[PDB]
Amino acid sequence: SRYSPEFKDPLIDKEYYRKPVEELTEEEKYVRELKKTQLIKAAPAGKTSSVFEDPVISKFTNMMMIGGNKVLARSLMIQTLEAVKRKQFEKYHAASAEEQATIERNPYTIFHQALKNCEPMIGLVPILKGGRFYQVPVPLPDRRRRFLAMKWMITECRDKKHQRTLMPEKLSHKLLEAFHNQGPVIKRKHDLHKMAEANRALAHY
Amino acid sequence: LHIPVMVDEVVHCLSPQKGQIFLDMTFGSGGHTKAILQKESDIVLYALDRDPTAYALAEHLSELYPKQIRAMLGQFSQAEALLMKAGVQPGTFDGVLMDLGCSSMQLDTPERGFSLRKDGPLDMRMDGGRYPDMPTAADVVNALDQQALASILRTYGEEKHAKKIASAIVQARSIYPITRTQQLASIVAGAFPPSAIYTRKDLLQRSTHIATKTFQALRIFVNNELNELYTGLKTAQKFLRPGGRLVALSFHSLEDRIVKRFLLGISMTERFNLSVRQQVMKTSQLGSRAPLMWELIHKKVLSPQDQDVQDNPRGRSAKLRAAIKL
Ligand SMILES: Nc1ncnc2c1ncn2[C@@H]1O[C@H](CSCC[C@H](N)C(=O)O)[C@@H](O)[C@H]1O
Repeated sequence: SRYSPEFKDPLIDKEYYRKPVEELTEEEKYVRELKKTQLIKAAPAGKTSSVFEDPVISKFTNMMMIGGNKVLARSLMIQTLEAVKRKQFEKYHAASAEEQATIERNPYTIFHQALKNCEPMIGLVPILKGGRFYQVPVPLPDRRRRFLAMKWMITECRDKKHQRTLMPEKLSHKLLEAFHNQGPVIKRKHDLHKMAEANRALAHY
Repeated sequence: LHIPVMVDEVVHCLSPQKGQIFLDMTFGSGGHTKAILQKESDIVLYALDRDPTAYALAEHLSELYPKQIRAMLGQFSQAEALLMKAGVQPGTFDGVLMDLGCSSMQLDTPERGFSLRKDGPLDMRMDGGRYPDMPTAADVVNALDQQALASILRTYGEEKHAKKIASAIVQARSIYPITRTQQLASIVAGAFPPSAIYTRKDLLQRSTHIATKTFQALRIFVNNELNELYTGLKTAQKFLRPGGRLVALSFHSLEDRIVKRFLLGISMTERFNLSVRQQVMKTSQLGSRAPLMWELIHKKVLSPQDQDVQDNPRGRSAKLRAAIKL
């Protein structure tokens, strides 16, 4: 890294700075006087203080990026969010006053809940025993569960089964499926859990 | 003459009876196949062999019984397809007699190249030119490196001196091509002092040439008898009727293990000759078998009568493993 270990990561949070002094604790008062003597890394081009900043969608965009083409990756993302919103406005206008209350039209709420429905609680590890391989179940950390939900969704949309369908239509269709606990990605979660149940007797390895 | 090995046991074991259809995956000379068509005149039988000369014998012998014997040609792996063309995919074969090894005719005829004692082309190939591109033992020895050829001898020949007997072959081939049986035998002997030529002994305690383990090793790598034996047994099981008696004959340990580990479900990747002590040590580490698909008619391997061994020393090591499908 071109940053010496002395450089600290920047904290981009407007609220963190406007917080009054009186509310601060003696520990939080020390952290603030300390950072005034520390070197701070330049803020990356990715994240800003904008009110529309979403770290989860920004991460999903990077996991879709091919060969540093962020413009294309982000274009696909915003086209998916627009396709999700238009599909829900079409379902909303076609519904009755009672069903309309249950129809979600916010694509960020759908995107977040769609991924949370795909996160696998437990996973498997390929372990070797006596020249023979047997998988072992293990709890998954929070980072790993969130990463696997985004990798399974992107992998499913890149599958060759989809013929000539553009990515914003594929991803929007899969997100709305997972939002309703349906789809291939939800099945992958269920299969991983079901396999991790058939190997419970192998938890001692 | 070569009497069919353990013919009395194999006949009693399969108890051929009217209304039963049987298969024979190794017709060869046909001594066993004919002993089975004698007890039951109403029997139905199917034959198979890898040797076209053996398949011609069956065709010539088909005259004796027009339909009771049906001759087929091909390897164990190709047997299912050949029999699938007939359409007997379920098969419901009452018994499959999978005799193993080299035919008496194959190794009594010097031209076939199986006998080190005689002088024939170094073929050592059960195939009789049905596939003229199939490598012969001469090709195997002239091409493979010391490490590669040593493995053939070590794994298939049970030969301690695999590096010593393989280096001699590598040096000899460079000087001249290895194309005759005696030429190879002399090369293998030349790896050891001259007295070594007959130091080794068989279980019969009769002196054997010091290259009897290289002729067996190549014989099994040229004809891939071991890998073809696993598919051959598997195919028999699929084509074997429930309640049908299988009978194999293993003349050496490597084939005997596969038959034992197949009729008992034991994994083929387990360690050989495991003692009770080692079995305890193996499982103690993990602490931190599937239902059998066979019912062994005779629990322990049968063997030829000692008197019969002297009459037919070639079959001394015949280990008969009988089982009934489950
Ligand atoms: N993979 C294979 N598929 C088919 N036949 C094979 C084979 N490996 C060996 N054989 C043949 O099976 C026979 C075994 S030795 C001869 C036994 C025979 N019952 C007899 O009449 O003596 C030989 O003819 C050999 O060429």
